[PDB]
Amino acid sequence: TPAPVRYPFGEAVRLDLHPTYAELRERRTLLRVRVPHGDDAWLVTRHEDVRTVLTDPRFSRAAAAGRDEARLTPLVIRTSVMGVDPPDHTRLRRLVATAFSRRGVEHLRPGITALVRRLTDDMVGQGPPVDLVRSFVTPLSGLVICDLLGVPYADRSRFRHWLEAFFSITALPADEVAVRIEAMYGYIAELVALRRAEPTEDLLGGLVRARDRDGSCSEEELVDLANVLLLAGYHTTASQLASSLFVLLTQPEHAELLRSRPELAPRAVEELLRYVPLIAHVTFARYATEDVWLGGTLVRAGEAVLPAVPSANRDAEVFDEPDRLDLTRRHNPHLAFGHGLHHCLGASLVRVQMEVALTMLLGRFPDLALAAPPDEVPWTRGMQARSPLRLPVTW
Ligand code: HEM
Ligand SMILES: CN[C@H](C(=O)N[C@H](CO)Cc1csc2ccccc12)C(C)C
Repeated sequence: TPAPVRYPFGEAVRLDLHPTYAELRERRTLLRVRVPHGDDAWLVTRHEDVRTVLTDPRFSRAAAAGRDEARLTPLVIRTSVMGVDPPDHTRLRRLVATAFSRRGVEHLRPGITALVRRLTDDMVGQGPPVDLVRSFVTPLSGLVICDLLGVPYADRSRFRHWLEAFFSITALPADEVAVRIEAMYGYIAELVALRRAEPTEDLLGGLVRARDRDGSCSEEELVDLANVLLLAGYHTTASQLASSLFVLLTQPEHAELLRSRPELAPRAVEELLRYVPLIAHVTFARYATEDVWLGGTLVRAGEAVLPAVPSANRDAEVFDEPDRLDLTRRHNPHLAFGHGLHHCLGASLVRVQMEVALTMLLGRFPDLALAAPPDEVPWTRGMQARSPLRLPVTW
């Protein structure tokens, strides 16, 4: 076992990838690394190999609960269906799958479309400049998940505070991170209480009923599913949307090609998920439950692998000219939503939310450009997902 390399390679800056990722794919070897917290790990950079760590049966995500899990975050996160294996993974996903399928999300399309129109109504009337994050990205992603889940979006001034603590690598101290985590779990319980006495028609009303009526999940399990879907919908989705809007505003002909022929939106959304390296560095660690040889390494039983999914999204044996954004790319087998068993549940909700939002922003604002130099756009740091802090625009 080699001397561990400090991981992450450094602060992930803007939408840039550190050069070591490209070196590692070509070497075809895993990098023994020492991460800021938890066990030592093997970094996985190749697409062909990150697929294996993300979904192979010999790689466990539940067995990471019995370890000081290799991570960037100070405290280990209860990750709901993300931190479990079958059978519990099947049992937990079965309760939210149909509402997050392609069909169920298509039923949501008029509301997202109607909301995007109401948000773009707001910008049209107010005039430039607009911070697209405050006035478009956050309300659309925030109102969408709050409505589907049943969270009052009108309490966001309260859970946005706790929400960020779940993305923190270095931005928050350990005690503020744990304090925020408990506060969010308490408020989520405040929401589940209301569904016992006052059932609701939303994702939240339906899953408490499965707990009380079917015993399909535990109370901690119920709170876990509710928490990760608010984290994912309210923040992870907005980060990808603000990042994708930043990409299109700084490479404006790609914005102009999508605008002039808008029927490229499904590929353009897929390409935007592939090209933007949303993950600051790696996704959740897996631990081998037996020996798996990959990346020139015999990963032994109990050893951690860290999936560098954005590096796998630039893999040249898989995507041609992968460092160049191609909104017209037809076959786009990227891993921005994961791969296999833990493939992103809100995969379709992001697609419908992204394709509807980019198209109308372009359709309604054809002259839209950044109001500050692309380097002057502030970005989040010490967080698990990349996003601009603001997106000042003009049109
Ligand atoms: C652009 C926005 C998003 C991106 C890029 C994204 C990305 C991902 C990725 C990469 C994974 C797999 C992690 C792994 O395999 O280790 C995943 C799984 C998951 N996603 Fe997302 N996500 C986004 C938004 C959402 C939304 C809106 C929801 C639901 C409201 C959601 C819910 C989930 C859940 C529950 C899992 C765990 C699924 C499982 O464990 O089987 N995500 N997501
Ligand atoms: C796998 N999804 C990640 C995510 O949304 N991560 C967010 C912060 O890391 C929200 C989150 C915390 S636990 C958990 C469990 C399942 C889904 C989300 C979360 C992506 C950044 C790759």
